[PDB]
Order: sequence, then C-alpha cells, then structure tokens
Amino acid sequence: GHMGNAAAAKKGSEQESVKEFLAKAKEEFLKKWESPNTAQLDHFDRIKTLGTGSFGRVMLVKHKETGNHYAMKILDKQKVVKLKQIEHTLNEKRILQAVNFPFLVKLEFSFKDNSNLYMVMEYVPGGEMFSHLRRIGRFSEPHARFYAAQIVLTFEYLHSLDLIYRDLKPENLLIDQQGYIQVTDFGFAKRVKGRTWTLCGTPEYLAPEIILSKGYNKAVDWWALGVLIYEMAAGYPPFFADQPIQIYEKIVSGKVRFPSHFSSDLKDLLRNLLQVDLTKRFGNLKNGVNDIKNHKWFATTDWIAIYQRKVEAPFIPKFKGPGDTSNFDDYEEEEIRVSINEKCGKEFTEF
Amino acid sequence: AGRTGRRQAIHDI
Ligand SMILES: c1cc2c(cc1[C@@H]1CCC[NH2+]1)OCCO2
Repeated sequence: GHMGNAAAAKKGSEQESVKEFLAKAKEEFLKKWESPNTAQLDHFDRIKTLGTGSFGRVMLVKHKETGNHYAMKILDKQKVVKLKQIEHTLNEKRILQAVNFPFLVKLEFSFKDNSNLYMVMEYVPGGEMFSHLRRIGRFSEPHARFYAAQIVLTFEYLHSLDLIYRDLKPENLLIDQQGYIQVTDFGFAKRVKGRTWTLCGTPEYLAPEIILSKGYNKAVDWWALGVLIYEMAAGYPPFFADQPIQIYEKIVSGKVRFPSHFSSDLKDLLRNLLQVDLTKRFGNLKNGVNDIKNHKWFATTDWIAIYQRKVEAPFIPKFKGPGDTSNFDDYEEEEIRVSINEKCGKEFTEF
Repeated sequence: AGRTGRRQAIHDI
C-alpha cells in the first residue's frame, strides 16, 4: 500500500486520538453553550477603526483600567434590520463565547446599549491575511499549506460541534505574533445538525448548492477551503468576475482552470474540494476530514505539531508594540453615537 | 477581470 506497517499504525492511533480530543472538546463546548453584559462602553478608549462592514465596524480599543488593547466589534442595532441579520448576530455571540481552539479568536466581553451591540475580542496586531496576500501577490505552496492546515483543523473542530462557519476568506483570517492564523468574524456561523437554508456568505466563496437555493450542510465550508487554498496559491480566486451574478454562473458551471505553476498534487486536492457533486466532495465522504488530511499535498504536514504550534511559521508580522496598528489599512472614522432612547430592545433581549 | 479589494458578505442574496 502507500503506507508501510509502522506508518499505518501511527496514522490510525493518531486518528483515534483525534476522536478522543473531539469528544472532550464537545463536552467542554456544551457546558458553555448551555450557560452563555461583562463590560460597558465607557470602560474603553476608542483608538482606530480596523475594519468596516455593512452592519458595523471593528475598532481598536484600550481598556481604561488595565491598559489592555482589544478589538471591539460594534453593530448598529437598527442596521441589523433584516430577519436573518438578527438571528445571525445572536449565533455569532453565543458561538464565540462557547468555543475554544488555538486558531479561533477569543471573546473577552460583550454588552449592548440603546443603539449598539458590542463584542470585545483579543486584538491580533499582525493584520489580515488579505492585505499580506494582496501585497506579495501569492504565497508559495508550503506557505499556503501551513495556513490551510490550520483551517482544516479548525473546521474539523467546528464541524465536530455541529457548527458551520460559512464565511471563509482571507479578510477574516488574522496573523498573530507567532505567524499563526486567528479566524475572526463568526457572523454567519451556525449550529446545524443536518441541513440549513439561508442564502449567505461571500460570492467568490459560495458553494454551488448555496447559489442554487438547495438546503446545504458543512460541506460548504470544505468547498470554501478549496477557494481559499486556490486564492492563496494563485493570488486570485478560481471564480473571478466583476459582478456577483457572473461569479455565480462560473461557480455552478463546475469548470476550474489552474495556473501552470500549481503542482499536480495541489490541483488534485483542489479538484476534489471544488467538486460540485456532493457525493464526491472531499470532507463529505465516508472518511470525512481524513480524505483531506491524508492527501498527498499535505504529506509533509505534521498535524499534531501544527495544533501544538510547534511548526516554524513562514512569516512573522512586524510588531512595533502594544496597540500598534501598522499592519492594518485605514478606514473613515465615524462617531459612536448612542441614542437617548433604546432601539430594538425586544429583538435583542437574549444578547 | 475580477474583484481585487475587500469583499462584503451577502446576508440573503
Ligand atoms: C480586524 C481586527 C479584528 C477582527 C476583525 C477585523 C476585520 C473586520 C473585518 C474582517 N477583519 O476580529 C477580532 C480581532 O481583531
């Protein structure tokens, strides 16, 4: 076979150990998930906007008493107007308070006032993968593989808890002080025991079944991993057009072309992730995540060493000191206006 | 040709 006796036994024992780990991780998650206002706004000084989206913004803040820096996500309660927008914001807070994994950002406080919802998270000063990737062009295959391995382990963790992530992209991946990834932005994450139906995500990363208004499962995250690996290794994603409708037509076609510099092992992995047929997509078969972890492209990957953070990272961001923002782009700064009157009090009671 | 800047998620589209 491909493995000799010793290798095959080591790999099986490894796989049993993964099961043991995930069983303990589920027990820990459920305790927190069943038992989910730990600060207030005037406890922080607002420093700089780190990113901006449709419903709000993430700001660097400094805690007045301790001087610790944090990233604060502010959502305008009124702007969270659409139905799926509301439920999504409750998913995000509940999931982030309950998970624990080395590549998932840590939530420290959450609170709300008359106008906004707030989630205060660890500040990760190395910046988004997005801007490093756009600046350099593309990552070499070993560099892309180091980041990909962390996403595979993170999805194996999330999916074992029946959580789907639903927004993988370089914009949502921060690089920490050791060069490892922190996944942020759980705004679309959801606990799903089987299928779900919301049309959501980012166009370039959507699996065909989402676009086609089919009920879908955690396999959409494995499709997205294929898009992410392609984009890291090529510098642009596989389904690339100026307008969302044209992107969707490319995704559903089931045609992908690869740069001539992609190795054959990488193309084979990507063909199996970017697979429109769900009965054939890696991560969705009898062997589950092991079809990915055991693929030839990952043959050099020490999965446990990645988890344990023992592997030397390809890139360490320059760090100028606590609260440095040099690795982030600039954004327009807007007032944090808090109304005299409570808005949407009933719709956010559980937050 | 395709989108090179940051990409916004879609909530119900
Ligand atoms: C910056 C800093 C962050 C963060 C998210 C960002 C931005 C917002 C949109 C995607 N990237 O999440 C919490 C840790 O620090």
